[PDB]
Formats: sequence, structure tokens, C-alpha cells
Amino acid sequence: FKRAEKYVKEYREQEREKIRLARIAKQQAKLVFVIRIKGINKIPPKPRKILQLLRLRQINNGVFVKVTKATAEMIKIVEPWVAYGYPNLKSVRELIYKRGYGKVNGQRIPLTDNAIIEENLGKYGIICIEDLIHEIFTVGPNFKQAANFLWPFKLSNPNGGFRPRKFKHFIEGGDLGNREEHINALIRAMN
Amino acid sequence: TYDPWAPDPLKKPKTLEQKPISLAANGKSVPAVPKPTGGYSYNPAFTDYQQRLMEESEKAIEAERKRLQELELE
Amino acid sequence: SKAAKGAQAKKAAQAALKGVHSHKKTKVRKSTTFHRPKTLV
Amino acid sequence: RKAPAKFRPLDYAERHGYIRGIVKEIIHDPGRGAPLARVVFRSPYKYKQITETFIANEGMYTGQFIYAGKNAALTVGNILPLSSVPEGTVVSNVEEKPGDRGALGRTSGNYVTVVGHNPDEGKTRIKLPSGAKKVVPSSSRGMIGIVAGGGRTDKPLLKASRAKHKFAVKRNRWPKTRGVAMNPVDHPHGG
Amino acid sequence: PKNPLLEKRPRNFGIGQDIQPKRNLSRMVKWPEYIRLQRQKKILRMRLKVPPAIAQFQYTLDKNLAAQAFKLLNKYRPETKQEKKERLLREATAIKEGKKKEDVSKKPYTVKYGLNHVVGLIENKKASLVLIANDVDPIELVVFLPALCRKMGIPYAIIKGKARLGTLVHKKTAAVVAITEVRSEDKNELAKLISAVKEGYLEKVEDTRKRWGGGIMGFKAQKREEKRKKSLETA
Amino acid sequence: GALKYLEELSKKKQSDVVRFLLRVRCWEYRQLNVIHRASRPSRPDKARRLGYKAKQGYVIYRVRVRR
Amino acid sequence: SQPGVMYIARLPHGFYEHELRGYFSQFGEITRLRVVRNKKTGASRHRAFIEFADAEVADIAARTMDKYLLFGHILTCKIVPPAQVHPDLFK
Amino acid sequence: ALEKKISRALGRGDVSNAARLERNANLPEKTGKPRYTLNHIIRERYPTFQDALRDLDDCLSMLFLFANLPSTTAVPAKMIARCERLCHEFQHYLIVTHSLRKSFLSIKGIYYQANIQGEDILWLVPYKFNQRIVGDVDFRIMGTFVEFYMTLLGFVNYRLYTSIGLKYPPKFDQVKDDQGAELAAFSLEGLN
RNA sequence: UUUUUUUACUUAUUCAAUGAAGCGGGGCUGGACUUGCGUCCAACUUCUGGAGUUAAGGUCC
Repeated sequence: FKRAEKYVKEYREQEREKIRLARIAKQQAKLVFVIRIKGINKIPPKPRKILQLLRLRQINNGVFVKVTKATAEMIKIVEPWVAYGYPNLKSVRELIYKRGYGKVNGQRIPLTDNAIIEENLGKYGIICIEDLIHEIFTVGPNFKQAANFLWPFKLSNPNGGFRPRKFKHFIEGGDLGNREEHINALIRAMN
Repeated sequence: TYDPWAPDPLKKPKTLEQKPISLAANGKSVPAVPKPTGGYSYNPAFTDYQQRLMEESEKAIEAERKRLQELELE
Repeated sequence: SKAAKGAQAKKAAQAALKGVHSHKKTKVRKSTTFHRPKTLV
Repeated sequence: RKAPAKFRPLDYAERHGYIRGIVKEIIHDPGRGAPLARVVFRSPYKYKQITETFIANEGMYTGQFIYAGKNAALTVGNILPLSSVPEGTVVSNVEEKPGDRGALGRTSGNYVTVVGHNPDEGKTRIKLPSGAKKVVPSSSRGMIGIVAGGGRTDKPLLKASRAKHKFAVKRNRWPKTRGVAMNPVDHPHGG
Repeated sequence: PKNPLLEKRPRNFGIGQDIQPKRNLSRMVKWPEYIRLQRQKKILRMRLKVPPAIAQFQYTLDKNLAAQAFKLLNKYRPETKQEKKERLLREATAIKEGKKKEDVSKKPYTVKYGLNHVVGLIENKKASLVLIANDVDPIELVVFLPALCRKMGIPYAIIKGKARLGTLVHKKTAAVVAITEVRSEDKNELAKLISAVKEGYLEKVEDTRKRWGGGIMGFKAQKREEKRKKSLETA
Repeated sequence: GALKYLEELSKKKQSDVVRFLLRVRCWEYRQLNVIHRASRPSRPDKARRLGYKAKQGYVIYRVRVRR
Repeated sequence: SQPGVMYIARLPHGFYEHELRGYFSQFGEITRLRVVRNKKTGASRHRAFIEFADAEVADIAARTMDKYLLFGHILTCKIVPPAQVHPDLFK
Repeated sequence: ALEKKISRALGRGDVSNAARLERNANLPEKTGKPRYTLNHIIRERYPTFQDALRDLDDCLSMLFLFANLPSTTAVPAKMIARCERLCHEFQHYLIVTHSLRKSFLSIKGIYYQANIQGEDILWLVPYKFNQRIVGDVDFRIMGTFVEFYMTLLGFVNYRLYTSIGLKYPPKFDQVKDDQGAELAAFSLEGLN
């Protein structure tokens, strides 16, 4: 059963999202880490499509994004469903070394050796995990290829270890906008 | 701080001082980290590599022979 | 059916007025004997 | 004496079908003029089998199968509710109420005769050994036949010792002193 | 392909056949005496005729109105020990610098609770809304309270959970709570809740509160009476 | 507070509500043991005027005697 | 059999045609629904008529939803009698 | 019992009381340390520092393995960071005392042999790659082993630093650590 | 509104039995009558002084 208050709340959420998206559309290179968090249950088609291209379907999925004008517009569009910021070298290194998976043959392959990187990105001069880290962190010419090779990171929920807060989501919605260097606390807690 | 090495049973029982069971066939205590031989090197000598290759090859031959024998019996 | 429509209306009214937590689990007991439970000593 | 002479407790098997038992021993019960029969039934709820003690009807023998229940046949030794027998049938150990495991017609050579049935109110009219007429619920049980050991009282006891042997295990007051042989302080007949 | 040596051995659970399986026998469990007593107490209260002053406590707020009432009332929970200690520290500092405690402490707006306190508030008409728990034992403590609120013109509602009211007032249980005054940013919400209570509980229970309760038959007695009425109608 | 109302209501022992409560409580106390501990007084105003306090160290025991 | 018309008033901002249909389809099948709106601006006037196919289904929905406190509004849910139903109500 | 009290506070809606009682739980996800203190157990299980130095092979292999693992519920991320910190402190002691003797590059990892107070200590470190947590191991019992070994290595590090007259724990620079200093984020200076 | 009579009921009270095991009401199947489908009545073991207990199996993972 669905409540009438749920229906009214969903309409007001959609009207607020429509007003915000219309304002963004009327208004019209760094590295950011973006984590999908829980937000509004009903998502408009344009934020849904932006999550499609950003590979942020499941909760606690993390991706690396090069900051351009188009990507900044996409991030501003999907701000109510993401937590994003500037990752440091320790965060990038730990993410790639501990939760690093590549997409070869459409399959998820853990980065257990430099040979996978050599046969998947060796045409771009990337022959090792450290070359991949260098491309991601310095945002090189082949950042798109490196980030597309990297599978979205599956980050863990720290609340699962404690029984009284077992169902609680780690990142609560509401703190919109860039977290800047404070995304590294979330990455350190969840990685 | 705390710097160690410097009615409740304040002494441990000798059953605790008894050594643990070893699963090795000779009954002796296996080291926690065994000493690696030359055949396990990433760039090993030719003699050690050939010795390891010969041992694993004859083991594989024996295993496949036994497997085919049991398949024929079945 | 008319009875099915009436039952659906009753179910919707009950869910609106009292909620959706209508059911409860009870222990299956294969014996008629109740033992005092063992607690911490 | 080891056990009282009672029917099985009125359970589901006797209420709806029949359960078979086997007569193992026919034994002498001290203080009772009638023999007892040890009958073993199965437990319908566990692997162990149950030993019962019945008053033995005449014609019962060791190794004989007997049947207790609503759907049991009309044979000597079988235990049936009174609604399951026709008029004119004599029975032993007839329950006064369904479930008290036998009250009427228990001594040697005695029985209870089913005079009639009132099926509307579920009652049965029976004739007792004293000649009395009684009405019992039709679900009351009884064992088909006459209690064994009949004709016991025909033989004269002939001896004070035989009377003493009879009453020593029966606990009855023996010898009996007449009240007229007593003093006026001992008996109202005294003097 | 399956092994030909595997065999099906069905069991027959008819009378005189194989041993019965282990079924759920919870309906016939020999319960402990305290469980049996509390269940039979509930059943006896269902069986007897309940006078209307007790029977009116079977009508409570529904889920939506109870949730709205608690949504308002959770903004007005009383002071905790830590909050009171901090307030007393601020007042002590103000006294030390030579200012009154009312200079640094504002007027509080809390949920009024405690049975004698709330009864006095109702008698002096200071209470604007009264919520009475439906499960007070002994019931004589709150049996007169609907009549008192009706005589003094106070809106009241019977609500489920003295433990639920205890969560409001930082106790294990609370027999009754009352709202006298709220803040100006919640005056409209308080007026709307009072009007919702008046229109959706009191008018709906205006006639049922005067009726006798209980008098319900058991399952087997109900089936026996239905069979008897069917037999009488057929014959 | 409410204890004045409780005293006035306890005066009316032949009223319908008090008779119903007496009947159900008589059945319950007959089901319980001859002497048993009560968690709280069943007549709080009567206990309070006889000297009971809701303080650690005051207990209530219920007892039935053959009349 | 006979359809039943429910008149609902004091609607809050957000309880419009889609939400009303989705909510009351849980109670029963809805054949017609309309929200009283002004033609000048298109805004709702906090009133609606929902005619279900089934009369006591409509009665049950009205009795359930009457005096429901929803977003600071106390809903009004009455049953329009078949004698007083406008033949051009659901145009 | 404390977890029951926290559940009661959360169920009643006392968020401040729940947080205050949760501060007494000493959760590893918050502290980086084991939930239960094993300091008294360490002395009982190693009567002598020589016994501890003889168990250092298993201790160092386990901790150097777990410093490269992802965060789980058994071993949280702050625990893994503390394991890495202890391994770095031990490596700094080995550097300043020149106790490292042999190193080997095998097909399974890097073997290190050091000599501390006349005892030969050999431990195996994985290559820096993604490590596979397979289902054939009992990972939670491995986590309990990790808690014990991290408790042991803390005391061993303190004893060695005090023996060579250095303050313990060494100064740690979080800014350089977040920039990626690893071993370089430690500053070693003498005692008093 | 009350007094008498009988005439039902169950919840007080009383009795009995059991290891508190199959009660009450429906469903399925079969048989009878009935109206042209409602009742009631039945499911299950009877040549033999054997044996019967740790679920076989089916189907989704």
C-alpha cells in the first residue's frame, strides 16, 4: 500500500527537481571523485541518463571524472544523488590498488598484474598500474581511456559492522555541492 | 604506557605448554614461513627451473594416468 | 467478483487506517511441553 | 497387584478408526476373582509400544489379536463404543462416561446388556448385573463378551482357613464378631 | 541420469499405520500459568459485558492522526539532564556576572505530563489538548478523564501507548500528556491538530462511546449458535 | 489531582464500572497464589493515604484469607 | 453494478489527478476522475470528483478518507447521491 | 549489555544518549584498534621478548599481508591503516639499526630476512597488486589473528625503540601521508 | 421499570482425562438422498504370537 502523503511528497519533490533543472538549463581541468548516494527515489530522465553515462547506478559506486564544462554541468545536474570532491594521491593510489578492476571483454578483471594493463592500454603508453595512476592523477591525454578501462569502484558501508546501526546508510543526503578535499575522509572510511 | 616482559590460576597449566599438533607426515613442526628455494625465484637458474619442471611434469603424468585408469574402471 | 472487490476495498481501508504490519510470526512447537529457558549463570 | 485394570485412554485412533493389540499374558490378580489380560498396542506417536492391562473376557487367549476403536468388529475381546454394537449385545467394563476407562460389569461372570439406543440425543440404555437400568452416553466403551472366571461362588469355601486365605489378600474384616456378643460399650447391639 | 538405486519409501499416516509425523502442536501446548492467566484475562474481558466508561477506551486515534500528533509533540520534549546542567551553568555564570537567570534563560515550551499535573491543568483550563493512554492499569486512574475533558471543554484523544508517551517525556511509561502552549511558529500546526482531533476522533466516537462493550462469544459457541439457527430455520 | 476522583469513585462500590472491575479482579486474584507480590497497588489513592510511597523500600503484597 | 461518485475537498497542493488515481485505484477501479481547475491559469481549486464503478467501494473509500489530516489540510470526502449527480459533471 | 542499551536509546529516539553510549563501545571502525584490549594476554603468551621475536615471522607476514587488503567488517579501514603504520614503524627501526640482511624476489612475493638481537626473522610480503580474498579461508578468524598480531607488534616496536633510545610512537605527518609519503611521513628523533 | 414460571446460553463455580495430539469450522475425494445442489457420512490398518524408530523422495536455489 502507498500513502497519499507519499504521493504528495513525491509530486513536490518532482516539482522542485523540475524547477532546479530548468534553472540550471536556463543558466547554462581538475580531477573529481564521485560516489553515488541515496537520494530521491524517483529520478527525472535527464539525471537518469547522466547516471547512465557516469556508471553510477548502484549505491556506493565511485568513479573518476575529469572536470570540463560539460562534466561540470552533468555534476550540477546529478548533485542531489552524488557526493563528489577532490581526491588526493593517497586516495587514488589506495582505490586503484585495493579495489582496482578493469573492463576487458566486458568483464570485471581484478588488477593483479601489470600484464592486463599492458595488453589493454599499452597502445597509449600505459603499461603498469603506476602508469594508470599517473594518468588518472595528472589527468593526461588518455584519461578517458584510463577511466573507461577502470571499473566503477564498489565501496563498503562502515555501518554494517555495528548491529544497532546495521541498516543505516553511511552518507546522508543534504550536504549538496563540492566537498573539495573532504571527500577523502569518505574514501578513507569506505575503501 | 605499558612495557611488558619487565581464585585465579596465576600459573598456566602444563596442558597449555604441550606443543600443538603438526599435520606434517614426519610429525615435526613446520615453520611459519618456510625458507624459499632457488626454483621459486622470479628469474631462476636454469638447473633449478628444470628440476622443478621435471618434478611437476612427472607428477602430472602420474595423475593423468591414474585418472584414465579410474575412468576405464568406471 | 463483487466479493473480491469488497475484500480489496477492506484491505485498502485497513492499510490506510492501521498500516501494513498486519501479520506476526509464532513459533512452531512440535511438543506440548514447555521448558524453562536456559539463561546466563 | 501391578497395575489397575483399565482401557486405553480415549484417543484419536479409538475415536475415528481402530487400533490392534496383542494379548501376551493372562494372569491371576490377587484379591480379584477374575483374570487379567496384558495387551500390547503400538503408540501412534512414537516407536515404543505400550502395554495395557484389561479385565479378561471368557474365550480370550494368549497370542490373540484384539481391536479397540469405533470401526472394530463385533468379536469377543474387542473394545467398541456402545453406539457401534447392536441391541442385545453383552459387554464388560462399560464406561459410565466416555473416557473413565471402565466402571460397570467388571467382576467374574458378569456383564452389561445393551437394551437400546437413542441416536438423537446420543444415549444408550443398558441393563446392569443387579438388574438396574441405566442411560449412558453412546460413546462409552465396552469389551465384547462375559468376564472370565464365572461360577466362582458356586463352590462352598468349606473351611475357616479358606475364608481366611480369601480375605487376607482382600483386606476385608475377617473374622467377624457379632455385635450381640459384645458389651454395651462396644456395640449398640451389645448385651 | 539419476541413480537406479535411489528408492521412494512413502509413509502412510493413517490410523494403525506408520508413526505420525511431528506436527505443530502449539494450539494444545501446556503453557505456564502466567501465560495462561494473561490470555484468559484478555478473553474474560472480551466475554463479559463491559460498561461504557471502560469500553470507550477501545476507540483510539488512527495511524495518520497519531503520527501527526507525535510529529507535533516531538518538538516539545522536556529538558534532558545534560541540557538542564548546561542551562544551570549558564545561569550560574549570569549570577556571577550579576545578571538574573531570566536574562540568559528564555521561557520554555514543553509537553506537560504527570497525572495530577495534567488533571489540575484541565481543571484550570490551561490545557489545550489532552492525550490519554489506552492501556493504564489500574484503569480507574484515567477512567474519569474523558468526562472531565468534556465538562471543561478540552479537546482530548485516547491514544495507543503509555510507553509511546513515555518516549515523549523521557520515561518508561506516561499515563497522560497535555499541550497547553506552543511556540508561535507551531501555533498554526497546533490549531490544525486540535481541529483534526475534533473532526476525526470525537465526532466519530460520539455515539460509540456510550455503548456497552464486550459480550462476544467464543469460536465454538458462535459455530454452535449458527448451526442451531440454521437447524431452526430449516425445521 | 486524580486521587480525589479515585477516592470518590472508590466510595461507589455498587456502580457498574466498579462492580465490573471488582468481578474481573476477583477472578484474577483467585487464579493467583494465596499470597503473592503485587507490582504496584491496585488502589493507589488508598495505599497513598495509608502511607505507601513510590520509593525503593516500599512493597505491596496481596493475600486472600478464608472468611 | 451502480457506479458511485465521491466528492473530495480541502485537497492540499500536490493531490492532483495522477496521485488521486494512483491512491484510489488501490481501493477500487476508477472509471472517471476530474479536478476542479480554473481555466484562466490552470491551477486547481482544491476539489475533485472521482466516480468508481462500484458503489460500496466508493462508500468505503469515502469513510476511510474522510477527515484525513494531510499536509495541513483536513480532507472532506462525501458520497454524491445518484439523485444529485450532474449529467454533465465529468465533461 | 552496552549494545542492548544503545539499541534501547535508538528505539526510544534518544540520539544524544545513543551517541554517548556508543562512545563507550570502542568500535574498531572509529578507533583503529581491537574492540577488546589484549595487553594482558600478550605477556602471558610471550613470557620473553625472545619468544616474541621468534613469533615475529608469522606476525609480520600476517600484518604485511593485511596492510594491502580492502576494508571489510572483520577488519575495518582504520585497523588496516594502523597495521600499515605499525609495519612502517618496524621498517624504520630496521633502517636505523641496519638490521636487514637478505632479500629475495620469489614468484609469490618478496622475502625479507633481518637479524634483531641475534634472532633471524624471515617474513614474506606480497607484491603491490590487488589481493584476492577467496572463500576457502576463514576471513573472520584471520581478522582475530590480525588483532592479536597488531597488539603484539605495538609492544615489540615500543621495546625496540626504547632499546635504541628513541621515543615511541614516532611523529607522523598526516598531510604528507595524504600526499603519499608512506615511509617518508615519519620523523624519528631521540628520547628526552 | 419490577415480581413469578420455564427455557435456552457461557464467562463465575464444580467434576474428570491426557506426555494437555489431532477439538471446532472450511477445503479435497467418494457415497447416498434431495432439490435439480443443500444436507449427513465416510475417508486411514482385520487369515498369521514377525518387523515398524535416525524421512525416503519431488521441486526451486
